[PDB]
Parts: sequence; C-alpha cells; structure tokens
Amino acid sequence: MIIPIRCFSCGKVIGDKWDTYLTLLQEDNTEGEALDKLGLQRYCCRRMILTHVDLIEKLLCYNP
Amino acid sequence: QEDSIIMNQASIDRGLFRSIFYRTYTDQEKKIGMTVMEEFERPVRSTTLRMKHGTYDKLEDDGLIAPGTRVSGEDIIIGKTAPIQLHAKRDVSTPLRSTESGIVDQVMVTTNQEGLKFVKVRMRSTRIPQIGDK
Amino acid sequence: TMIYLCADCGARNTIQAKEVIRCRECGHRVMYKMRTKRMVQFEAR
Amino acid sequence: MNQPERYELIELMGLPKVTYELDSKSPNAAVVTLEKEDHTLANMLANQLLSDERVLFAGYKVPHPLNHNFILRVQTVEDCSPKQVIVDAAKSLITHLEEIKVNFMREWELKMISVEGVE
Amino acid sequence: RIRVMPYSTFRLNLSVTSPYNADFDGDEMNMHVPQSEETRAEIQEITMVPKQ
Amino acid sequence: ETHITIRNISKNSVDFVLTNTSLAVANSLRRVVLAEIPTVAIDLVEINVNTSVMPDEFLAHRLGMIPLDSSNIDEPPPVGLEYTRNCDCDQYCPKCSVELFLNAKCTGEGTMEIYARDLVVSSNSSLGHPILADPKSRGPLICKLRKEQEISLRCIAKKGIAKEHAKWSPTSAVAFEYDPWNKLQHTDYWFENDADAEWPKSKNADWEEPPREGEPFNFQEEPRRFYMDVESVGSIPPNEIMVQGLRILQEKLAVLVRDLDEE
Ligand SMILES: [Mg+2]
Ligand SMILES: [Zn+2]
Ligand SMILES: [Zn+2]
Ligand SMILES: [Zn+2]
Repeated sequence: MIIPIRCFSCGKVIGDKWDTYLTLLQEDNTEGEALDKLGLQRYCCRRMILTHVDLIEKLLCYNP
Repeated sequence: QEDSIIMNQASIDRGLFRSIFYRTYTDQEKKIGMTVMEEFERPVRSTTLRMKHGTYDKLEDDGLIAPGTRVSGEDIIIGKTAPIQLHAKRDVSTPLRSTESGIVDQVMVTTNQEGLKFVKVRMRSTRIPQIGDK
Repeated sequence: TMIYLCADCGARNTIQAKEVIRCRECGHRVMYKMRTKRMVQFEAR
Repeated sequence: MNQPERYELIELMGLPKVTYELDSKSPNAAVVTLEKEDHTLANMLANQLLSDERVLFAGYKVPHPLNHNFILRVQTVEDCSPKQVIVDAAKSLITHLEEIKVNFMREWELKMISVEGVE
Repeated sequence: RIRVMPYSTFRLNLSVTSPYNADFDGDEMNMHVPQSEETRAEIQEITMVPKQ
Repeated sequence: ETHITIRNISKNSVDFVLTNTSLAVANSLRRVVLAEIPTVAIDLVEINVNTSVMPDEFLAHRLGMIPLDSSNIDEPPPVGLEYTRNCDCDQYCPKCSVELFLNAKCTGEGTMEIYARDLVVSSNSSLGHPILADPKSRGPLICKLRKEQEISLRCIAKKGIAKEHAKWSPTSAVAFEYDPWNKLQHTDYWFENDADAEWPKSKNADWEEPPREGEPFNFQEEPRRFYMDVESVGSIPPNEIMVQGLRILQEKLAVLVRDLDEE
C-alpha cells in the first residue's frame, strides 16, 4: 500500500519521489532509466519505487 | 551460520518485512429450552459464577468491546449468561489467548437463524521481524 | 443501549437491545460498531 | 516480546560509565570498561593510542554485541601510568579533531562562493 | 548451563550442532529443568556437553 | 596543511576528501554521522477517528519516518530542545517536545491524496516544520482517501539518535574509498582471468598512483587520504550533520578525560 517512504537500506526519502515518478514511465516517453533523473545513483533504494505495487487505488474502492 | 541469516535493524525499523496478524473470534447464541435466553449482557460480579482475571472493564454497555481499544493479556471481549439468591447467571463468554495482543480492528453484530444474535470480533496485531523469525 | 452502523449505507441505526438486526431507510442485515473516542497511545515504530 | 528496551541502549542503568581497574598480571597495566558507548570511541584510542612510544599494549573489544559496552587494556611499563597514557591520547585527539572541524568551517564557505551568490 | 539472554529463542553453540543433527531451519528444541538437588547432580557430573 | 579538500556540493549531499588523519578517525567519523546526531522526529500519535485504510499501527510507523527541520537543535532553550527524557518538566511538555496536528477530511468524490503539507506545527518557529524534498510539491506522501474518511491525529516529536531507531539519523549514507588503486593491498581482488583488468577503476581513482613497479610495494605506509561523500535526508541541511558530527564526538572523548582526572 503506497510507496514505503524512506528506502529500506539508506534514508533517502521516497514518499515525495513517486507522485512525480509515475508521471514519466507513463507520461514522458523516458525509460525505467528516467528515475536516474531523481537522484537515484545507489542500488539501492531506487529499487524501491521500481519494485513497488500500487495496492491502494485497487483497495480504496470498497467504500463503507 | 549453518542455514541462518542476520538482518539489518535499520531496515526492519523502516519496514522490512513488517506484517499484520488479524485474528477473529466467532460467537453465536445457542438456545435450547423450553425458552432459555442467553444475551450478550455484561457479566455482573453480583451473581455471576464464575470468572476472574478479567477485566471486563473493557466491555461497553453492550457487553461487547469498541474498536480500537488496546487489548492485551487474557482480557475479555464478549460476555455471556445462562440461567439455572443471588441466582442465577453463568458465564460462557470467551476470553483472549494471552499469547496474542494488540488492538481491535472491528466487530460485526448480525442475526442468525437460528433466531438470536450473532457477533464477530476481529483484532489486529502488527508483527515486526525479531530474532528467530523464518 | 448503543449505536450501530450498516455494511452499505452506514447511517446511524441507533437500535435497541434485543430486537431485530437490520436497518431503517434501506435494507441488508449486518452492521459494525463506531470507533471509540478515544485518543489512543500509539508508538511510531 | 523479549526485545530488550532500546532506550536501555543509550542510558546507563546506574552503571558507572567508566571503570578503571588494574589486572595482575599484567604488571603496570589496567583495563577500562566504558559502558553504553562503544564501537567508535574505542577504535580511535587504538589506531592512535598505539602511536605513543610510551605504549606496549592496546586492548579494545566488545564482549558481546548484545551488551552495549567494551573493555580496553593498556600495559606500560615503565614509569606511568597508564591512566595517563590514554588521557594524553584522548587529549591529543580532541585537539586533532578541531584541526579538521576548523578546516571544514573554513573551506566550506570558500567553495560556496564559486557557485554564484550573491551579496 | 543456562543464563540467560533476551529475544525469544534458544541461543546454542555451533560446534554442538552436529550431535543434534539439525540446522537452524527454524527448528525447535525442548528444555527440561531439573528440580531436586540430587538430579541436578547427575546431569552435571555424568551428562555434560563437555563430558559428552 | 591541510585536512579537507571538497569537490562538488549540492542541497542534499557533500562530497569532499580527508587528508592528514588516520583510518580509525575516518571510520569513527563515518559511524558518528550515521548514528548519534540529535534530530527531531515524531514518536507518539494519538488517534481519535480513523476510518481510512491505513491502520493506526501502520500510520504511526509511517508518520514517524517523515523528516522534520532541526537546524540548530543543540542550543536551548529555544531554537533547540533537549532530550525529552532528561527534561526539567514532567511527562510531556512543549518545552521539550514539538506538537503536530493532522485533521484531514474529504470534500470530494474522486480521490484524495494527503501529503506532508497538511500537517500543522504550532507557530513556535522551532522548528518544527517538516520538509518538502519534492520540487515545488508539498512533501512526502502519507495516505489516500475516498468518500467520508476523515482522520484526526495528534503528533508530538521528541529528540533521538539513529541508535534508538533508524527513524532519526538525518543521514542517508556515506561513500568512502581510501586507496583506490592498491597501494597497501588491503584487499585481494578475485581474478578471474586477469587482475587489473576485471575490476573497474573508480572515478576517485584518478587522484593517485602507484602503478609501475615493482618498487616493490611499501609497508611503512599507513592509509591516509579518504574519499568520503556524506548525503543527508533533507531533514537538516547538508552539514550541519558533519559539523555537528565532531561537536558531539569531541564531547564524547571529553566525558572520558573528566572521569579520570577528577579522582
Ligand atoms: Mg536439510
Ligand atoms: Zn536506499
Ligand atoms: Zn443500512
Ligand atoms: Zn518537557
């Protein structure tokens, strides 16, 4: 459910860096490589936005 | 060593393999009789018999708990009663295994048929990685 | 007695002990329970 | 459930931070046990403590990665002290630290100017 | 000889793993505490990881 | 003499080079910066109503890691609060812990997206205010909502070091590399077919020797010149961390001396 915020290995904040991420791999014709434009030189955490599942859009639609 | 691993605490602190453990307690309302009632009334230490190490201090006027009350220990969550001065109220209510803890997700009170009341309680209990997990 | 909430509508059913489990301005027969007040002690770890 | 209290990692439970106690065996040599502070302070008074010709031994090692402490043995042999050898060391350190704490606060603003300003 | 660490598993000594033909695949091992001071003696003077 | 030789800087990291110093001190600085460096972070939430999808438990852990401004910190009374553990006041008081608020509701029907922006400090210019790593955004993401799912949270931060929970260290990582060729052979490279041929020279490799000869290799030589590279979270300016690194590292050496010259 939603980006982890703070990568698992370092501290590099990733809560901020997704509302902007998704607006490239599906909205700018840049590669998975495009995240490099977000200051992701380390492995590391950058496999954080990448290996992530958006499990809330598909959970939020159960309205009580 | 020998088929075993050491993990970084910094990570488990930010959420490595953090999991949740919902458990749910089912309970209906049998009625044999004749006409023997057995409501989810809050046990009254004035003519019960018998049940100690409560505490029932965590039950509402409804005899059921309200999410998300920090429940731990052998705390109790529902209350029963079965007829037989000051007589007579029994206690067929279900406690909570001490081995578990944590708060209470939500409870659902419906009707069975049967023909009485029917409650279900679910409590959540975050579980972090600790030495000895697989 | 207390208040209850339906699985669909969610409207306040505020229904009385020992009666019938259902709703009022609608249908279905289940219902959960309002969260207590209740300022609860929560560590951030 | 049996997780030691984390705050009991950064707070001496009425435990004497430092303790200085001779040995036997060895003669003119004592063993220091700093508590709730290790794996940082320790490594310094070594790869630096051994730099004083006055020294003939330099202990240092955490007994168990659960207890947050560590010992330090020093032998010398022969005139003093060795409570004085490690202090002469510590002093040589704090003062060697500023050597860089100052160069830092000096060269920082100095390469802050070349990336525009202004003022 | 017990004592006594924290965290909820039994720490034991690797060189003693061969006799228990069992790795750390999440295995369980039972502990039986003696009571009387007369058995405490048996499993000290005859049966001991050392004398075994 | 010198001691440091910086290269590039930015707003989140500080690349530079140590000079006249020993290995120990290097590492012992790496460590310091990654652990015991006072910071603010939230370490207690009280929930009132929460009918969202993130459980209370799950919010606490998440609301925690979100960085906050710290700046000075070690400079009371104001513009800096001392650990809430050893405080002159009782239980919890604004004199040693900064209060935070979160009253998020729903006025839409599409979808909500509550960021770190919506929180509210108090107005005591501590701070205080979290951060906004994002470019002209509003901060790190907290939770999503649909229909009526208002949550009401009371957050208060304390003071703590990485040691106590990775939540505090305002420091991402560090990137050192003393002896980039292989002077002191502090390492045995695995071949596999030809040594100096499989392993990549490092960007920081172009600042030294000793290729050619066959001297043969030296040994009176100790490791000096360390190519570090500190990166902060964005909680507190990019050193900061370093500066405040030794300030509470000298004072950690002192503790010692004073406990040996008094008696
Ligand atoms: Mg096998
Ligand atoms: Zn990372
Ligand atoms: Zn309804
Ligand atoms: Zn206070």
